Amino acid sequence: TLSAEDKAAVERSKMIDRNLREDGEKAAREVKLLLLGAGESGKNTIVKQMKTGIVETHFTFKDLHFKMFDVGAQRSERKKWIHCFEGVTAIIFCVALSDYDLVLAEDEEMNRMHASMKLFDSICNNKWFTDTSIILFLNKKDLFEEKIKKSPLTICYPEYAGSNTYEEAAAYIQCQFEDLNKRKDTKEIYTHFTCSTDTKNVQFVFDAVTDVIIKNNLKDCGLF
Amino acid sequence: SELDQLRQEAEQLKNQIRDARKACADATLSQITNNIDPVGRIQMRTRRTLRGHLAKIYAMHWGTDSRLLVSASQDGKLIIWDSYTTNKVHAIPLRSSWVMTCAYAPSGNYVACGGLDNICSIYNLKTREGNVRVSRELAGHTGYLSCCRFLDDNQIVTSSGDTTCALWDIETGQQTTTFTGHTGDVMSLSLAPDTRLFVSGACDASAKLWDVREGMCRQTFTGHESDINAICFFPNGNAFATGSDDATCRLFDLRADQELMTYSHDNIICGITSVSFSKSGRLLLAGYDDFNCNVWDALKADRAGVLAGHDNRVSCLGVTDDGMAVATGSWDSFLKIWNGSS
Amino acid sequence: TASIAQARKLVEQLKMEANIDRIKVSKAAADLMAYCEAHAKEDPLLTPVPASENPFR
Amino acid sequence: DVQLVESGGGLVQPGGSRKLSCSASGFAFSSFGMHWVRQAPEKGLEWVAYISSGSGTIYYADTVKGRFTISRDDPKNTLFLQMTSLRSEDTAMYYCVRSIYYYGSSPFDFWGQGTTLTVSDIVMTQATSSVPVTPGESVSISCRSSKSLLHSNGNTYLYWFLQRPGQSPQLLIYRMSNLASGVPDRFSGSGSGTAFTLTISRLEAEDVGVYYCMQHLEYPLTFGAGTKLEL
Amino acid sequence: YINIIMPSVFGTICLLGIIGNSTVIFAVVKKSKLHWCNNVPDIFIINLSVVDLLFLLGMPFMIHQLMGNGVWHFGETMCTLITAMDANSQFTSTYILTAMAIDRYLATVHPISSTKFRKPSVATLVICLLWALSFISITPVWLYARLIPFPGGAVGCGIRLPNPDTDLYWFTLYQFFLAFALPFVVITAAYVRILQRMTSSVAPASQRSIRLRTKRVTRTAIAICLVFFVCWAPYYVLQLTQLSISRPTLTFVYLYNAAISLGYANSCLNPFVYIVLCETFRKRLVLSV
Repeated sequence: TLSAEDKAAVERSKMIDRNLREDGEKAAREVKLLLLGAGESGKNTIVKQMKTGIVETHFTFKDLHFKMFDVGAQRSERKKWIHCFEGVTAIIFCVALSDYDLVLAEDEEMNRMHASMKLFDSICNNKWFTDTSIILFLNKKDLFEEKIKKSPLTICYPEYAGSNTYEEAAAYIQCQFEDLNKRKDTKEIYTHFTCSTDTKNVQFVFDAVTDVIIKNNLKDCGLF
Repeated sequence: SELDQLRQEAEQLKNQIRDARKACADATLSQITNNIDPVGRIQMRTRRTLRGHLAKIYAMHWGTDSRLLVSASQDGKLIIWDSYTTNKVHAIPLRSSWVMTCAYAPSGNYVACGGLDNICSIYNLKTREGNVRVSRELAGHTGYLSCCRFLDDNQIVTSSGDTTCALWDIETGQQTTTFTGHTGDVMSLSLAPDTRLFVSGACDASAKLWDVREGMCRQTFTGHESDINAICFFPNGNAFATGSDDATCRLFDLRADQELMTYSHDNIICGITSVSFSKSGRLLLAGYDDFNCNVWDALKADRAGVLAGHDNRVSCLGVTDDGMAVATGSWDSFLKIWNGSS
Repeated sequence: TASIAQARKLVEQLKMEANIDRIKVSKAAADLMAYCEAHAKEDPLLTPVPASENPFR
Repeated sequence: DVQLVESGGGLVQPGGSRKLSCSASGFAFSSFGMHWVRQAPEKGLEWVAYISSGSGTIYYADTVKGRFTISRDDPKNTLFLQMTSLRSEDTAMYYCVRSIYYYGSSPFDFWGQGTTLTVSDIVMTQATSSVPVTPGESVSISCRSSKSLLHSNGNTYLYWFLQRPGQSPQLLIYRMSNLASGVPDRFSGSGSGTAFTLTISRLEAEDVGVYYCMQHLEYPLTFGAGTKLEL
Repeated sequence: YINIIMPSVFGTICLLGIIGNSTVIFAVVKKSKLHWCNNVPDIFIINLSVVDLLFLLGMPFMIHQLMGNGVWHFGETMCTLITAMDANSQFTSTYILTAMAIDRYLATVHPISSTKFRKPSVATLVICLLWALSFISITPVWLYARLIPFPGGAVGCGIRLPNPDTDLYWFTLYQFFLAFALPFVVITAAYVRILQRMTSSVAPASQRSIRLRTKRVTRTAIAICLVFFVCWAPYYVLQLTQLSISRPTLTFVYLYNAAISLGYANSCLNPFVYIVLCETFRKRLVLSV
C-alpha cells in the first residue's frame, strides 16, 4: 500500500543495507590493535618499524590486514575515550628496558620504569580489556645491556638479588610486568625483546595475533 | 607573597558566591511542586527499531522536522534515518571511525560529527551531485571532540576534551570565539532555544553558562561529585539538567544560579550518558550505563517510567521537537523510537 | 610567572559571577512549574495523543 | 557540472531497431533512478520507461512494453534504451531524466537535452491550451486528474514542468507544493484532491513556454496536454 | 520389571534430551536478536539441536512397538514415513556433527585463510545441503519400508528386504559405513588435529592461561568423540553380530533394545556437552537468563 516514490525509498534503503552489511563483513575480518606506551619508550619506533588527536596506521602481512591505532597525542583523561577501543584484537604495549635508572623529567621523583608498570597495571587490569591479550614489547635491549654493567638493577628494584647480567636482569623485569596481570585466566601476555635493528618485530605480532584469533575461534565454536 | 594573597582572595570570592546563593534559597523546588499531581506511570513502547549499525552507537540527533534523525556509530558510518518508515535516507562513510558526537543542522541541510580525531566535519546533505560530501573540517581542538551543535548553517559550537569549547564560523573554517575556563574535559553542551547562550558540562564536575556573542563565562554551576557526561537545556531556556558519573541528575537554574533538584535512585549506581527533556519539560529522560533509560518527573524527582529495550549501555537519546517520540541509541548497535498510547 | 598570571584571571572571573542579579529560588521554581502547566496539553509524551494523530502507530 | 547527453537518434525505417544512449556526468549516476520521457512533435510529454538505482526495478509504458529495453552501466555512467520494431508512432524527441527517491528528495529535477528520432491509467487534463499573458501580471494554470493524487501519507504526487521554446523541460514544483532548487519564489503550486493550480506571480519573459503537469501516484506516469503561455 | 525398566529409560532420555536441545535453541535465538544468525558456529549448533529434537520427538511413536505389544497401529502410510523420518534424523544429526567438526578444524588449524568462506550464507548452504544428502542416503530406507506380517494376528512396521537371505548384508554395512564408520574417523581425526594445532610456539605455554586453554579443549574434543562412539557402537556391533546369529535369545533382545536407548541418548547428551563443557556459552546462558 506504498506509493511509487515510497517503493523506491524502501528499495534505496535495501541498497544501503547491502553496502552496510558488506562493510561489516570486511571490518570484522581485519585486526584492530591498540598501541600504548610511555614517553620515549619506543612506541613511535614501532610505528616506524611497521609502516590531530589519534594516529591510525594500516599494514597487511600474510593475507591479514592490521589496523594499529596510536593514541599518544591524547592528553585528556584516558578513562573517557578508552572504552572506544573495547573490542580490539590485541594491545601492543611498549616498555623501555633501559629506562630503569632514569626518572621522569617533570616528576623528578618517579622512576621511569615504575611509571610504565603503573600504566601497564591500569591497562591490563582495566575493565574494558578484561579478555584482551597484550603484546608486551621491551624495546631498547642493546641500551639496557650496556647500562646494566655500570648501573645495577637494584636501583630500580631493591628486592632484586640476581646476577648483574642481561640474561637474568631482563627476565626479572619481564616477570614483574607479567606479575601485574590481575587476571591470569582470561588472557595471556606475549612478551618480545625488540631492538633498533631488529627485523622480526612484525613477525612476532602476526604470531601473537594468530593465537588471539584461534582463542576467539575456540570460544565461538564452543571448544573453549 | 603576591601569589599567596591572590589565592586567598579567590577563596573569599567563592565564599561570597556561596553565601549569595544560600541567601536566595528561601524555598525548595520539592516544596513548590509538592501540591501538583504526579505524572503517574509513563509506559512507552518501541514503535520502531533502526537496524544497520554494526558497532556501538555514540550519538544521535533529531532533525527539526521531527521525522529525520542522524546517528553516529564507531563502525565508521553516519546514517540518516526516516523514523516513520525506518528507511535509511543516507549512509555517510566517516573518514575517522572514532566518532563521539553528531549534530543535525536546524535547517536540515548539514550534519556534523567528530571524535578522537579532534576534527568537526561538516557534511552537506543537499548537493546537486546527489551524494553527501564533506564541506568543512574544523581543526583547532587539541583534544577529542565530545559534542557539537549548529546555531545555523554558518555557525556551530563544539566542546572538546582539551577543556575548551569553541564557536566556529563554518564558511571561513575558523573559530571566531574560544570559551575557556573548564579545568577538565568538557563532555557535552546544550544550546539555549534562542541560541544566544549555551551551557557545557566538563569532567571537573562543574557546569558553566557561556554567552555566545560576548564569548565569556557568565555563570558557573557546581554540585556534582564526578565528571558530567550529559547536559540539556530546559525548553524555556531558564534552566538545564546535567547527568554525571555519580549516578545523579541535577536541575540547575540560570537565574537563581544554583541547583534546584537532584534525580537519583538507590538502585542506580552507574554513570549517566545522556539527558533530554520532553516538549513541555515535565519529563526528564536520562540514559544510564545499566542498559536502561529512566523517565523522571522533572518537577517532583520521581521515576515515572523505564525504557528497557537495549542490551548494552544507552549511549545517546533525543526527543523530537514536537515531542511526539523519543529515540534512544545504545552500544548494542540499535536505535529505538518510543512513545506512549492512550 | 605562569601561576601568578593565571591567579589574576581566575580572581577576575569570580568577580563577574559574584556581581550578577539572583532571583529567589521560589520565584525560579514557580516559573518552571508555570511553564510545564501552560504547555502540558501539547506534550505527547506526557499526555499520549490518540492513535489517529500519532505518526508512529 | 551536472550534464545528461543523449545520442543515437536519427531517421530510421519502419520496423527497424535503434539504440539510444544517455551518458551522465557531474553527479552520482548510480544513486539516481533514470527515466526516458519522449514528446511527440506538436504534442505533450509521454513517459517511456524507468529503471531504479541498482537496476532492481524496471517499468515500461504499455505502448512500448515488449519492444523497448532500458538498461544502465553504472561503471561507465551510461544509460541505454534498446528499441526494436520501431513504428511511425515512435517519432519523438527522447529525453533522459534523472530522479532520486528518498524522504524529501525532488524527483524529475534534471532532464537531458534530448535526441531526435524520426520514423519514415490516470488521465491528466489541461483543457486550456494557450493563455495570452503580459509581463508583470499574475497567471494561474489549471490541471485535472481522473484519480485523487493525495496519498494516505499526506503527499500529493503532482509535478509541474516548464519547457521553454527550444529548451528541455525543467522542474518547477514537485509533490504539488514544493519549489524546486534554483526556481524563483514567484512560482507557487496549489491544489486539492483532483484539481490543481500553478500560480506565477509577476510573470517575466523567461516564464514563456509550455507547462506540463505530471502525476507520480503510480505507473505509468502520465502528462497533461500542456498549457502554453504566449505574449 | 523389564516391562517398566525399558520405558523408564526411554522416557527419561526423551524428556532430558528435549530440555537440553530446547535450551540450546533458546540461547542461540536470543543471542541472534530475533534475526538470522551472523555467526557460523551459531548456525550449526541450532541446526544440530533441531535434528536432535526431531530424532527425540519421534521416539514415542517408534518405541510403543517395542514395549507393550509390538504392533503397528498406524498403517503402511505412516510406517514408511516414520521409518524414513527416523532414519533421516539419525543420518542428519551425524552429518551435522561431522560437518561441524570440520568447521572447528578450519577455525583453528587455518585461522587466516578460512575467513574467506566461513560466512553465515555459506554455513546455511552447507546445512541445507546436509539435509539433501540425508534424503539421498535414506533412499533404500523408504523404498524398502513395507509392513512385515508377523505370525498371529499382530503385525509390525519394519524393513522387508526383497532378498533377506542376501540383501541383509549390504543394508547393515551401508548404515554402519555412513552413520558410524566414516563420520567417526572424520570427527576423531579433526579433533586430534585441533589439539595438535591449537597453540602456537609464541604462545606462553608456561602461563596458566594457556595451560588452562589446552586442558578445556582436550576434555571437550575427547568427550564429543567419546559420546558419539559409545552411543552408537553397541547398536552397530549387535547389528553386525546379528548377521551370524540366526535365533536371538532373551538377553540378546534386551541388549538390542538397550542399544536403541543409547542411540537416542546421543541426541540427549550432545546439547548437554555443549552447555557444560563450554564455559563461554554457559556464562552467556546465565547472562541471557
